[PDB]
Amino acid sequence: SLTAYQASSQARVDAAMHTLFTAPSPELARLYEAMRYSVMNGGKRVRPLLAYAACEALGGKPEQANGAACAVELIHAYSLVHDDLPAMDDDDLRRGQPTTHKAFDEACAILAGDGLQSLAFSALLDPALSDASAEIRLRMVTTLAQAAGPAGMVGGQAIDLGSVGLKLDQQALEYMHRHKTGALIEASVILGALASGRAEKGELKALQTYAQAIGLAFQVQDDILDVESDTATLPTYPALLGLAAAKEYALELRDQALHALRPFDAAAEPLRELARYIVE
Amino acid sequence: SLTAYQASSQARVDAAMHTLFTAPSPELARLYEAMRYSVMNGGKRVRPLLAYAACEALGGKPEQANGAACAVELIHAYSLVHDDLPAMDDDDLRRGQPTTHKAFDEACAILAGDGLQSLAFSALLDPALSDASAEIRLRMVTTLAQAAGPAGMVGGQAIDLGSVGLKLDQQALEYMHRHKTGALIEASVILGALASGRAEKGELKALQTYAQAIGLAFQVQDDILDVESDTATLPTYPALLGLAAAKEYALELRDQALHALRPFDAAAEPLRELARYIVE
Ligand SMILES: [Mg+2]
Ligand SMILES: [Mg+2]
Ligand SMILES: [Mg+2]
Ligand SMILES: [Mg+2]
Ligand SMILES: [Mg+2]
Repeated sequence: SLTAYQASSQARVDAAMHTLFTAPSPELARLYEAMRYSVMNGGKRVRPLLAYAACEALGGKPEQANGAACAVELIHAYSLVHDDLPAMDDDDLRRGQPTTHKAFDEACAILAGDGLQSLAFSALLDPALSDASAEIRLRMVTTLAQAAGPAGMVGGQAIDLGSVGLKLDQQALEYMHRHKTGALIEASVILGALASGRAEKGELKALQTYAQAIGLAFQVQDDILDVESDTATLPTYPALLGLAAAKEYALELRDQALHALRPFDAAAEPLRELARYIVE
Repeated sequence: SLTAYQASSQARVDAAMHTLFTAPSPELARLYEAMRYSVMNGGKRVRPLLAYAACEALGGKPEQANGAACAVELIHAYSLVHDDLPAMDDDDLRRGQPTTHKAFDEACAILAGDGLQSLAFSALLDPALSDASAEIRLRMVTTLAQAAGPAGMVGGQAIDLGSVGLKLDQQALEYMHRHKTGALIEASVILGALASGRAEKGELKALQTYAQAIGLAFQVQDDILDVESDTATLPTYPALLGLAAAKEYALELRDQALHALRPFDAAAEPLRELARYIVE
């Protein structure tokens, strides 16, 4: 089941990340603690799940993707630490608990995020977290840097900033989302597939399509749930499309993701289950 | 001369970095502009100079180290963008011109720094900026991530934060400096040496020793110059050692750096000139 697969994914990446967060000296203890706080918050580890699942879909042992899984989670975690800062989203809480700058301070949170990004690259190339060839590994870091950087995730965040008080159309909203969250979701599946040592051109293309579709499905579904909650109590896909059409679109995106996985056997079931889960 | 070598180093890295800073879309233009602003400020490019000089000391063509040079400058630049933020150093000016958060805003500066770090890794592995083997290149990214991250430069910044209002001894001050600036100086020489494709174990060790010595020499000399300026107008090495002893120490560090380069021929002259320059 997806519940079982999420639990195994979470346990595996959490255990793998453990070693990364021991300070080499007492002087550095607080920094490493702030990084741990930013990561070890009981997160659902969807990005590790995607990396492990992509690896297994191609016949790899999941631990082959430990470096991939750690890297994408560390990039994700750093992005949230910075996003929560007063200069950005200005959030005092995340999932009910104080954000890193509140539990520590702003300077510490800035540095914790900066350190987490560097650690993500270290994890990708750590021989204990994988065994892929130098060349496969080359591809991995190239992909992560492109996905995480100013043409990917950071670019998405900058688009989000630059769109405050603009009336975006569907194309613009999707473009933003594809950067802000799609890029790192795609990196998760591509890195895990690469980690198997068995990935062919066609399969990577298929996984890219899958990843982009679930990336958008998450965003569309989030908007639908917001409207349904507001209806219950009182630029979005429902505003642009109408709620009925937005609902149809979320199902369409799920179906696009499932269709992209047609070249894979039963070993891809966790990826199929995740796509279904998004709209359940 | 060192003037000539600095000029060539600056020109080469600036030209190499140029391509990196064109936005792939109008939506991303402001982010790329903020990154350019943070880098293209007329900086002296000491870290690129070190990378090129280390490469040439081992018989490489300097352009072999373009990826190394760009990477270390991009990491340096990102570190300053974050350091200038109100939550950190709170500086409105850098080298006489408005800092990135002042010319743009804080959110943009946070993201520009985040994007610059990702770009540093991209530059390291860009086939247009070097031609080293996948394996040499593996070593390069490993080294950069260790130097830049929470056990290196970011660690140094965290030590600096955690030392506010402490009376540090010489050992503690040096430990901080070795992290805050020494790590990236060492990465500059090691990455450039690796880029030559000709680096042997003993030569890398020698360059590490050179790098640590000039890293400290810069810090000691800075403190001496601060005291001499204060004397002229009105935890530091002069306070801990006495000014006379601090002066002797700066010369000692220069001599340690020069001694470390004894295994190299005339091709290492720019590294020797830089060591002499620090105390002139
Ligand atoms: Mg928020
Ligand atoms: Mg090979
Ligand atoms: Mg939304
Ligand atoms: Mg300052
Ligand atoms: Mg000083």
